Amino acid sequence: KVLELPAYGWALKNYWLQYVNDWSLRKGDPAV
Amino acid sequence: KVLELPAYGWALKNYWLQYVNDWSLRKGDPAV
Amino acid sequence: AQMRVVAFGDQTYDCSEAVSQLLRVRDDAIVVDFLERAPAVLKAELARLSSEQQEETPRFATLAELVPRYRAGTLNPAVSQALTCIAQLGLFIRQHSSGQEAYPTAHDSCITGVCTGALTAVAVGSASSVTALVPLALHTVAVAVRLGARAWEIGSCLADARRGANGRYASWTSAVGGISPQDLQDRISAYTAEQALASVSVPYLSAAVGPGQSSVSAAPVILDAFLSTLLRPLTTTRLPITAPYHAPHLFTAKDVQHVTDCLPPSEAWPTVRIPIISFSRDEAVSRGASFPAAMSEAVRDCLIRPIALDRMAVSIANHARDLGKDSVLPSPIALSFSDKLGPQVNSHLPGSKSIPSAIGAEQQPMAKSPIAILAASGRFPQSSSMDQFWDVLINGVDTHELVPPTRWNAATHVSEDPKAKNVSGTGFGCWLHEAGEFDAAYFNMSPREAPQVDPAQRLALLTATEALEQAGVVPNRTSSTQKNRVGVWYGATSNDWMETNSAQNVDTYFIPGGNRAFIPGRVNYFHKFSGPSYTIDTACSSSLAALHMACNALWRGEVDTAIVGGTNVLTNPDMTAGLDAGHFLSRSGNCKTFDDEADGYCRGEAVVTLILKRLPDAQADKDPIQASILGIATNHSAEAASITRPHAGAQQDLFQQVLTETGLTANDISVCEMHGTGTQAGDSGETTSVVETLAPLNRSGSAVRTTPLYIGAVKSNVGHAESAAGVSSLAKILLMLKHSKIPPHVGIKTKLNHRLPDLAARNTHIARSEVPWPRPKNGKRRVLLNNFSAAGGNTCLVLEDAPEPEDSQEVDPREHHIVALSAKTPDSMVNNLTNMITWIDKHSGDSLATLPQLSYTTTARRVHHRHRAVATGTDLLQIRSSLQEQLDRRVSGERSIPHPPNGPS
Amino acid sequence: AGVVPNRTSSTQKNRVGVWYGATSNDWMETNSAQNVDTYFIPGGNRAFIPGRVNYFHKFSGPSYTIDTACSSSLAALHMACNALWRGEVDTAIVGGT
Amino acid sequence: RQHSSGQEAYPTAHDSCITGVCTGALTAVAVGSASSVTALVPLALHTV
Amino acid sequence: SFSDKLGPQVNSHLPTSKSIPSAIGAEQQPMAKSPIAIL
Amino acid sequence: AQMRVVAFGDQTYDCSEAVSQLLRVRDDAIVVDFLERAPAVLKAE
Amino acid sequence: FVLAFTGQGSAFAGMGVDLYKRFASFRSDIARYDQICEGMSLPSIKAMFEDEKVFSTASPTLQQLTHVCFQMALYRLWKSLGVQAKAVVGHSLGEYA
Repeated sequence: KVLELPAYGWALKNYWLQYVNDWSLRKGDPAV
Repeated sequence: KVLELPAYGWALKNYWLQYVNDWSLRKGDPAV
Repeated sequence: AQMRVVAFGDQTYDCSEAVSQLLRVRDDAIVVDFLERAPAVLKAELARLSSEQQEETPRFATLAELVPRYRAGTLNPAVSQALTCIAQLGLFIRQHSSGQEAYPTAHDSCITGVCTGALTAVAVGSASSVTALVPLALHTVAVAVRLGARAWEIGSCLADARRGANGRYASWTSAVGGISPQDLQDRISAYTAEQALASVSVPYLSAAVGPGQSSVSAAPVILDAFLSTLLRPLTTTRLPITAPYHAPHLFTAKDVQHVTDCLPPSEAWPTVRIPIISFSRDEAVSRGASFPAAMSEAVRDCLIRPIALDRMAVSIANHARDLGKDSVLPSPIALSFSDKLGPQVNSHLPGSKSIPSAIGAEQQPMAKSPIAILAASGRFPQSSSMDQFWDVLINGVDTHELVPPTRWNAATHVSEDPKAKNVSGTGFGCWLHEAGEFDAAYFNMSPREAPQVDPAQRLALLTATEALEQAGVVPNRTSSTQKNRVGVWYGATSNDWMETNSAQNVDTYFIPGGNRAFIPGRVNYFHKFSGPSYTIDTACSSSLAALHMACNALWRGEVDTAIVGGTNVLTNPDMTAGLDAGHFLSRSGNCKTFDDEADGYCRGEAVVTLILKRLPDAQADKDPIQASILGIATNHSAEAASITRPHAGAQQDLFQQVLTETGLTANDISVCEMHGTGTQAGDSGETTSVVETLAPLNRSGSAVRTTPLYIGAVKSNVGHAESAAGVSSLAKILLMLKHSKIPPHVGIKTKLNHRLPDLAARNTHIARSEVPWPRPKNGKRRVLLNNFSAAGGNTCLVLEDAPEPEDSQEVDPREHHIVALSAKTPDSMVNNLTNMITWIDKHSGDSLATLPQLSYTTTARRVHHRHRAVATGTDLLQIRSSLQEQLDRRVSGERSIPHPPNGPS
Repeated sequence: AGVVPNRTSSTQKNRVGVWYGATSNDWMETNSAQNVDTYFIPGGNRAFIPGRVNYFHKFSGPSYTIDTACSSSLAALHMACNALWRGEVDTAIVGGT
Repeated sequence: RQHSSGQEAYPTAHDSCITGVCTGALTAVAVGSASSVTALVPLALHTV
Repeated sequence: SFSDKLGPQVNSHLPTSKSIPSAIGAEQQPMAKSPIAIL
Repeated sequence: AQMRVVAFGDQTYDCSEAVSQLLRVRDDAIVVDFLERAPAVLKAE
Repeated sequence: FVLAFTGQGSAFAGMGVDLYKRFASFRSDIARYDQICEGMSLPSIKAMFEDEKVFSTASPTLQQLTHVCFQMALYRLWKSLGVQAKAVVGHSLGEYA
């Protein structure tokens, strides 16, 4: 009988590429 | 018998939003 | 020395239910074949009718769509005739293959039929086995549709349809009682003389039933006038015959010849081997004629000859005596008033359980078999697991909040009145704050590669692996879990990571880490599943759309195990801004489902993965089963005024489609998990479709429901997960079944929406506080789940409680057991030890069978990595003491080391 | 193909489904994203590729987009053939963009 | 196939007999114990 | 195996067909496993 | 007055082609059913 | 559409033969009307549409029934082609059709 056991104890670290400089608000504008 | 006839004569016009100012090369960079 | 008589009936018998039963059949292969090809045959002849009849013929893909119109009385004579003929042949076939009934023989049985039954009788009498009967039976279907079509043509030419018919087909025949046939015939002649009726429009005696009973037919307008002259004590019972039959003044030999012209000429036509009791002819008993000649005579019984039903009883008895038989055993098939046959025929006369199938054969075909949900793991707002997700629902928590800085800066991206470009009016959402957490070592990713991978792909790997272990799936352990039998389906509408985050510095892993096809691909690659791998994009219905694709694969047999999931990770501010520019989003808060002041839906994040299997396979592997999927369907809202807005017409047709496919009714469903995106138009539209399907109202105004119906939307708690909404909704149900509760609904902030119908009158409820949802004793809870998209598509499924587990099992005589723990990292090893100890402290003294099952699970139903730990004992307490002792050594500084690579010698 | 909706049984509106293969949605990332307007989502989202076909020709059968990267169109052709084989539709529209 | 698709009447004790060698002896038992193709299937599956 | 010689061997101790066209719609094989036509 | 004998063989007969033919059968409903359930029975034993 | 039903004055021999030959529905109607007439002890009109010759010696009763059968079959033909009448007008014998 398969019992409900705790999930694997993942060794977690934060892997993230932060969105910066609010460049999405300037799409299409020139370098100014 | 279904014959192969010319396709519908579409009344075509160009609808385009041009990519400008090469802003994609600056993703993540500040305005400057 | 008994002789069975096989008697088929006419249109007077309501075959609606019998048709419904045959469509439910799935254990008899020759029946399902007959039921797939009969509509093809039916539809083929319907295309040869006149334009007038084609316009009054409904469109249908299967016979199921004809049943309701048959019951309503709006089905023309051509189809209702073929349908009765199909039901008779279908019932006979099932009785003689699935029912393992021996086929009739000329020595010990005869066949008889009245009107339409005469057609089927020819087919049965002309075959010696069920296999031979089908090809003739299909020819008989074509003859039946042509028969009703020809009588229909004469009727329309004779009399026009009346004005208040409303599509219903009027009655051409009526039963008369209290007068002898030859006396009623005289009154007819008299009535004819006084009205100066034309010879064709005259009423006529269509059948003689008994010494005082008979049946008279005529055009409806004329029949009504004549019946008005038959005063009490005479009786008048109107029959459901919608065309003239048994009329020598209307039909001729050319009409018969036309009906049977669909029978190609040949020399191999079988003859009538079994005597047919043709009691309405000169010769009561007939045999030997070829199938076409025998069929023409049968058609003649319908159009030319009157029914001598008063001779049916004695005609059968005389044949029985002719073969020295003492009694007869009636075997009626869709015969009106059939019970009276037995005594009536015998009055003229003096007067083991099925064997178990070989293992593997008892199971029904893979097509339309319950698909079992084995396990589900996911990440939801403020929830790192399914268990924490239930905390959100049962405590009525609203998880919406302003966009956190980890995604984008609301100060620059959000404005009360947005005028600058790419600025939105809302910044709300239900977010996964731990969406970046991942175990790159476990999945063989470098620290430089993991950041480039869409968190959707990462969380898909975590949830998928958790669900697999939760389901006790070990590749290649069993037949159903062979690597080449496992497929993966995911729903994903967006790829924000690749548009906003990694695009800031395109690197080497940009495509594989951002492309959606790699969402299931990485799962296939990591666990080495060589089955199919798909991503579905139907916008806000993607995950349930993928669940549909996965179920089809299982039903078709392309896979034995299916991994189904959905992902929604929001990192691109343009998507929210665009959604707000289109007015999809609520600028005040979360989805306010059913609230009078609902102003849109609130974007939500979620990742869920489930494991599916055809129920028999799930039980073969002793897998866990949380619920079973009975059906699932998809259509498109083509009839909407705008492309975006969904429309209720298409949604209801879907709800009823799945109820019919599953063989259920409104009362069988007790809960509906609606789409419910918190829109005044959407919530009122969907609510009307649900109640009209699951809580219809009587014509008097009362409730058809005997038990209450509860409706709710998960989006009021965790928002609209878009491509992951369907599975999020499904996850909620799995928890509701587990905990046997209906969680409160938090979407109603102020007042209930006024567009909704009177729910209380229909016995429908929106639970304001939690409600017990107990499983009935020896019963199941069944659910309807909806999930729609702004692109127009609609998807919904029917869910069901899991089966009752095996009662027996067995006692494990082994005194000592072994428990195995494994991990890929020293830190993960410490974690699993700790987590296993806390688990044993929770389930320490529940039962003695826990330890053998714990061993079985951790060993046979688990993969074993390089770092390993073991404990052995006779009870759970010993296992803990051992694992605790091992844990202490790990905490004291002795690190976990992987076992040598080659293994032991 | 000489298809007129509702002319024949196989061309009934409720018997026609649509499948398309698409791996990318560049327009809403580079072109329309330069000035997000009211039609941004419907015009950029892939689900609307087959959806517009369903809506314009009034086909109420299923509507799907498949993303298997460089095999999307044949994957979509595969799903459509399964629908036809199981009787879910009588006519199927399959494409790739 | 020979007795459903092939339109061949099922054997009967009056005009036919069954024989088999080694593996065929198993199949012969099933056929000889059934009177129609539909009845043969469940027996045939036990024989497998 | 070697079945052809059986006939003569057994008789040594001892001293026309056609199929009917199917009803329209039935001759075709089931829709499953049926050729999908590109129009 | 003829008696047909139904003779089944043994392993010496190469049934490979015959199996391949039966797997290509679509026109017989009772055959395809047997070939779907036979592997299930086989796999079970 | 307004449909104008003519009187018997303008009938001619062999009228409708091409219709009778090529349109199966037209032929069915005539064949049905013919059987109805014999059912009511009325002359047979089917010959008028096949032979042409008979028009010479045809009786008033046969010439009058043929006219009406012709119009009912001709009207049903146009209705089947999509012509739905806003009103009808008949001249003398044409009123019956």
